[PDB]
Amino acid sequence: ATLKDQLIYNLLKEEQTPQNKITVVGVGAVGMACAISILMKDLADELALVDVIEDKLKGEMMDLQHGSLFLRTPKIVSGKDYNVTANSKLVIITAGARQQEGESRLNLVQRNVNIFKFIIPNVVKYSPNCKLLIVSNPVDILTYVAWKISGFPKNRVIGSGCNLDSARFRYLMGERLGVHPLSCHGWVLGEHGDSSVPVWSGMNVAGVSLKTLHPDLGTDKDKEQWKEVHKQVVESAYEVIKLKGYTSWAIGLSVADLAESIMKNLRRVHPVSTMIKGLYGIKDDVFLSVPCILGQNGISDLVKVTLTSEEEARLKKSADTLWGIQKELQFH
Amino acid sequence: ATLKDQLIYNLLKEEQTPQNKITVVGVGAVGMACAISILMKDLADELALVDVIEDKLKGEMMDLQHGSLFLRTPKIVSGKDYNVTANSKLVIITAGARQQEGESRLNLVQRNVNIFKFIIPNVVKYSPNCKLLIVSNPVDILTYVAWKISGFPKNRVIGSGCNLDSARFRYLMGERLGVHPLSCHGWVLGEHGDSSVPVWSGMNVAGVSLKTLHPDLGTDKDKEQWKEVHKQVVESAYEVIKLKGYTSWAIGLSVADLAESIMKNLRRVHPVSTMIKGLYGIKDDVFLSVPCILGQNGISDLVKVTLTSEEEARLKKSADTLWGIQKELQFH
Amino acid sequence: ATLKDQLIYNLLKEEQTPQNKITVVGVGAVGMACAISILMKDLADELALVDVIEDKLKGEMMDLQHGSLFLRTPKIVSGKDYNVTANSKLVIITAGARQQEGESRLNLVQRNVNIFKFIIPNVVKYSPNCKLLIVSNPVDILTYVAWKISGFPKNRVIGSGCNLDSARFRYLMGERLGVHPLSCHGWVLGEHGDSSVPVWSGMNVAGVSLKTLHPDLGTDKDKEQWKEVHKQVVESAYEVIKLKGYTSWAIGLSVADLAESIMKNLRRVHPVSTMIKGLYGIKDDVFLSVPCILGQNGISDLVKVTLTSEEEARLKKSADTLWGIQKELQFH
Amino acid sequence: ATLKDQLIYNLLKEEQTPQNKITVVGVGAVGMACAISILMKDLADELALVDVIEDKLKGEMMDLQHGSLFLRTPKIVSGKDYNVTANSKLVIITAGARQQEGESRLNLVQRNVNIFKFIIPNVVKYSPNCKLLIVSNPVDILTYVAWKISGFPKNRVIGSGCNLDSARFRYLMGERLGVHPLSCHGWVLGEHGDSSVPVWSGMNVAGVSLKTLHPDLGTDKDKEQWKEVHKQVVESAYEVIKLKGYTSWAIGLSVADLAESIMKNLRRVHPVSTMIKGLYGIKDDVFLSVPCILGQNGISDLVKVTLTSEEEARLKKSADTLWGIQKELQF
Ligand SMILES: COc1ncc(-c2ccc3c(Nc4cccc(C(=O)O)c4)c(S(N)(=O)=O)cnc3c2)c(OC)n1
Ligand SMILES: COc1ncc(-c2ccc3c(Nc4cccc(C(=O)O)c4)c(S(N)(=O)=O)cnc3c2)c(OC)n1
Ligand SMILES: COc1ncc(-c2ccc3c(Nc4cccc(C(=O)O)c4)c(S(N)(=O)=O)cnc3c2)c(OC)n1
Ligand SMILES: COc1ncc(-c2ccc3c(Nc4cccc(C(=O)O)c4)c(S(N)(=O)=O)cnc3c2)c(OC)n1
Repeated sequence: ATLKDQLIYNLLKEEQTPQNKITVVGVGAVGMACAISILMKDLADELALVDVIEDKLKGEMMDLQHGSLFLRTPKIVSGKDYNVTANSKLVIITAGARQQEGESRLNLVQRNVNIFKFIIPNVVKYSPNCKLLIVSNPVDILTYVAWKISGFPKNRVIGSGCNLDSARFRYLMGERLGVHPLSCHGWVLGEHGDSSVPVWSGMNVAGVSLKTLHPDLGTDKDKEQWKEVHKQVVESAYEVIKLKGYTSWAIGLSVADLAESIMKNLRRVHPVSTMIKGLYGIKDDVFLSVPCILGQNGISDLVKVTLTSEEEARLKKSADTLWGIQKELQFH
Repeated sequence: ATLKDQLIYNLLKEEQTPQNKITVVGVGAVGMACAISILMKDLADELALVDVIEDKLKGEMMDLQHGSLFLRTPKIVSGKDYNVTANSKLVIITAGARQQEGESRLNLVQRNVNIFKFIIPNVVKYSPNCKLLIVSNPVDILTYVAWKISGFPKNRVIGSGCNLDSARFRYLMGERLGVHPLSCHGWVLGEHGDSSVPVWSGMNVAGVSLKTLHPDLGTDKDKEQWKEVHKQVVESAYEVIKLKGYTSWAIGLSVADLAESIMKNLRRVHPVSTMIKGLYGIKDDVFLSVPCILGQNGISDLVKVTLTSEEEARLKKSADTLWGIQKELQFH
Repeated sequence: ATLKDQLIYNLLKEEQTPQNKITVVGVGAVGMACAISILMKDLADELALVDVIEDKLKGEMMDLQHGSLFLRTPKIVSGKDYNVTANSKLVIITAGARQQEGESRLNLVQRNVNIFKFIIPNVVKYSPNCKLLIVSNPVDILTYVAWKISGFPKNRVIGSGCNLDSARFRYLMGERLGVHPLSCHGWVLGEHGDSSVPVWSGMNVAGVSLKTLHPDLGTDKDKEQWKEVHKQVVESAYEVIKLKGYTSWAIGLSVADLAESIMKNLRRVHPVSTMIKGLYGIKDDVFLSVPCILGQNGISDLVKVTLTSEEEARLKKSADTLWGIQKELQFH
Repeated sequence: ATLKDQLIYNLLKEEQTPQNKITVVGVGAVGMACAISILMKDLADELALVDVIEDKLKGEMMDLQHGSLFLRTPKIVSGKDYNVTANSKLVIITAGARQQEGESRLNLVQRNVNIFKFIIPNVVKYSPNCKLLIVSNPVDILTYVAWKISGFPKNRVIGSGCNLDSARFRYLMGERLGVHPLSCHGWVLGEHGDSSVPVWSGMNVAGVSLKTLHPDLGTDKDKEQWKEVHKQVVESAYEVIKLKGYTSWAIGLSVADLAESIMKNLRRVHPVSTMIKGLYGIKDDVFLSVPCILGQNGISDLVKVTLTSEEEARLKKSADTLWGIQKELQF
């Protein structure tokens, strides 16, 4: 006469093939920041955590599990084996190779490719219809890798791209103008990293172009040196790592926001990393960050931003560089 | 004129006194997990971080700031100087001594005393009307310590106590019964730790006493061994720490929940650590966890839970140990 | 081409199929209150409204649409035709007959049945796998009716039952005690309306039985007349209606809560109207409120509250009243 | 020993002012839509309702209170007496007179003046440091009227103005583009209603300007007739009132949104009605919607939009019009 049976009359066996499942792969600082941000935004009804560090994984699962009372996400699960990711709508990849000391860039990427050779086909094995959000760096290359390896079409392979950079850019713009980042508008596009392009033309508060008001905006002869806002944006992770060891919170919140649009089919515009063969004269299979319309089918549409000859040329060289690295990769 | 000034006409520069300020002291895993939990429950319009480790501190402030666009808490600040804590409604203390192994428990607590000797007066100096929430372990003792130093009335010196213990209990009650923990009710009370008391009489679902349904509940002769549920509660922070190195997420979510009741004046009942001289035949100046009505002035009232003789003894022995340590502390 | 085509490049013209769609039938005060509350708890990616009064339905739909910028439900539709309700996960029925002075209680029910005879098969035509949440009054009878007409299994046909009854009961308990209704616990069960049963035995705060503490709780020799609290609960709708005309807000919030559990698979326990044939010595196909576990499959399990024979007699009496009314109803 | 004696040990009370109190005046559809939206965005620890029908008031207070368990706002109060409003941080005024069939524009705003002479003094009496948010129409004038009667600094007297007009604009712009309104940007400014101004130059998505991409946009010759997006915004309340009797939900959300900025000090930029004597030729004490920075002190700063001479003219004509009415008023 077990106590559960005395208390509760069961009415229904049925399995629970879950309806709004998100999986996070990799439980480091970035991964778990993505996890807590997702849980606290009530975006998913089952969350799956996957890593190879078995004891650390289990710790992070239990710790979240213990906060269940303060959450609205009834099922939290974890494991090294990818069957715990089955039927995910969205799979967020934070996993990668850790940096070796004298290691060439290619080699770092190659070793990420070797890891993705194992992860990605396990992810598609269990969630054939999911969306892949790649966070792992270098993100515009690793999004190409997940694309190639998965074979998913381009709308369901998304890189976190410059989504965060644009966030930092707005924060900083805000703190100059004394106005909330929500009301300060501006776009960092192209390659996530040192070569990202701050589109000055597009910066506005309430539709009032900063570029028109201050024509020297973004340039050398700019006496307010607004390019330092960009320099800050690019330097930002470095300085944060220099200070606290890693970064986590910002990238967590940023990925949670991309998930919001996807999981709730919002059709919001985010600058994320997407295939752009065809656009800006770029002829290579290369992912770059461009404002995209995000929804239940991933990237459904993208926004053709008017770019200058100068800004177009930046994007083209980012692609040249990326391809140069991408064509020395080994997938077999 | 500047760009700022061609774009924005200022009507009044005028001083901000902040209106719902929360300060968090100590930016290790526990402290930051409280800070992210609070940012995401929009409980505060200003969040101040304080620690002595300046690199870590600036790093965390910058990282949170960088996700501002995704938050509705417009000012985040930090510093080693408690002037940044000014006019806080609530001050959460996670700071403490690093354990030294060898160390007697007494000496460990005395070093915490000496830290609080510096911290607590600075806090009250800058936010004389705040509520203090102590999270630092050993929490039932350190809440007494903060009270004796602050000279605040007991209603505004609150230990996080068995709030999380009780959430763990309910999560576990939950996975056994197949019901969300929000709907599983049971209270861990008394000393936060080994000696905590699981009040079986109070364990219910939909107001059905489990103890009346299965009288063996919480006894050696219990066939379903529900006593193991309490054992898992007692040992979770050990099991999680052993597995992932620290604990953070559950405590953060837990402490944000206390902060919600305080900041929004809800007068909900949480089991937190407070002065119980008088209750359950306790004669000494001891804090322990009892269900308390939390609101804008902190603890307004406490619930007189009926305990068995056995439970009342467990609790009294608890206060006797707590007093055995406290009577050996050095304040002046 | 056009502006849209110049701005936005399209990767993908899109299947549709909304993933978390909710339909509200009837756009009176109760329906719109349910709708606004659902929209503000970010529970659905598509909201569909259905009434017979065309101008009203379109005006409300437009009004909601114009707040789209402050919400997160990208698609809001309406129509006379149930084709706007396709692929709903939850269809919430508020529709019913307007009372006519001097009409018997039976003819009122029948007229409601003639409506359901049109509505229910349309709801299943287009959402064969939805859950039905009936709100229309009399709720326990009209739940049975929807159950019969739909042919759905019983787990997927739910009446709002004594859900709000117990909210009001908790609110009142709260005023008396000085404590948020969240921390006061009490269940009103059975037939929604004059014969509902306040289960004194289960009333607690912090898991302390008010009944044990105050043995006369709920009797006529009760010095504190706690019996009045239930009478307040039973009579509140009348009293609000008398003051403002209808009730709307509290019912809407109570419906949004039940959707939250269903749409998010929470498995929280709510006192809702379900089929209790086989309990409390009841052999008739009858629906009454009893505490139920709500999830993505609707009512998966239910709680067996222990009732005193007085309490058990009221449920049995209601089961006879209801059936003697139901056996007279006309459908097939 | 009561039950309460047996169950609750009580501690020495300390006193309690409410910390984030919002008052809403007038509990027709618009008042209550504002009330439920504020309740559901956890913006206050206390909500006060005030009107003149005691029955409707007590009913809406009870019906709300009954859903307390599902909310995080622990005190809801109502009454004809303005002391239920004491210590409000923000007072939202939806009260006013319905224009009657045979009634001029001058007598309407004069009746509203007289009603405001009763309400506003009472509001400042019990809550002298509040921000007033005027929602009542004709709003750009009544905002001016609240200002005059309260004697508040211009920063604490805010009119809802084109905050909803802009949101409707963005919804409609959204429908055409297949993009959510959050990501669609366009601003409606000036006198609320038929004479509002849609700033076509500022319309964008991800910072790509629509007017540069499609120079006819908003002119008549425009083959896609984008001008009708604004015309729709102008005739939306009319079209909805026609269809359901009134407008409530949209305005309610719009107002909560302004309330979120004020109550949480966000310094977000909302097109709201403010005293813009000094800009655009305007040399009169007139309130029109400009984009404004809203925080805890109300309107701290404002954005100087670059306007066409034609857009400038519409504002200036509005300002004349309004002063032409305000000068006949008597306080
Ligand atoms: C043959 O089966 C197979 N199993 C696991 C993996 C594999 C490897 C690394 C992973 C990997 N990272 C990892 C593991 C070990 C060393 C290093 C390093 O710094 O070089 C990096 C992760 S991660 N980043 O922890 O989420 C998650 N999953 C991983 C899975 C694999 O890939 C090469 N192949
Ligand atoms: C009166 O001068 C004075 N100033 C600061 C402190 C003082 C000491 C430790 C603090 C202290 N902790 C502490 C001490 C020693 C080592 C470590 C560590 O993390 O490794 C940490 C903290 S905190 N928040 O835990 O980081 C915060 N504030 C502190 C302040 C003090 O107490 C000794 N006395
Ligand atoms: C088979 O054809 C058919 N079409 C529509 C209806 C029908 C009737 C009332 C509805 C009905 N109520 C209604 C309509 C007209 C009069 C009255 C009254 O009793 O005063 C009540 C609703 S409603 N407003 O959403 O509750 C929604 N849908 C309804 C649909 C129907 O019902 C018998 N049958
Ligand atoms: C001098 O005493 C005095 N008491 C109340 C009022 C007064 C008037 C209208 C109010 C008023 N409007 C109102 C009241 C009665 C009738 C009508 C109508 O046009 O049919 C309009 C409201 S309101 N709009 O309901 O929130 C709220 N409070 C009001 C208060 C007053 O104004 C002249 N003067």
